[PDB]
Amino acid sequence: VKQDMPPVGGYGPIDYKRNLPRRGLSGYSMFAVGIGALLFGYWSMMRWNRERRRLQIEDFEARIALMPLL
Amino acid sequence: PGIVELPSLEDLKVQEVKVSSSVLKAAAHHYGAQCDKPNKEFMLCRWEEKDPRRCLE
Repeated sequence: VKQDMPPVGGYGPIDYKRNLPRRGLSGYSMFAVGIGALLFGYWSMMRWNRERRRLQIEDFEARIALMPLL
Repeated sequence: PGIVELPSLEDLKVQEVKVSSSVLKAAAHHYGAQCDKPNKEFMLCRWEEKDPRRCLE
């Protein structure tokens, strides 16, 4: 006879339990990365703001030199 | 009440530095360096006189 039957060795194991990976860095790592990015941005903004102040002083002194003719 | 005493238009008729803003800005530092004495004289007499009818020379 022929009928719907599982095979001679049966069917294989089937996973039925939860599997969460558990991934990412430790919280100290992202805190250190954020703090380092903050410090780098602070340093770059400091340098560029000082340069901008120097350029503004230069432009203002050019204006002061140009004033009497106007 | 009072009367105003305005200067004649002949005294104000003087040739001008007919240039632009960028030309004045390009040579601004050297103009302020070389020509400090008449500019400072004019600024001082304008500040202490406060009257443009006496501040023309």
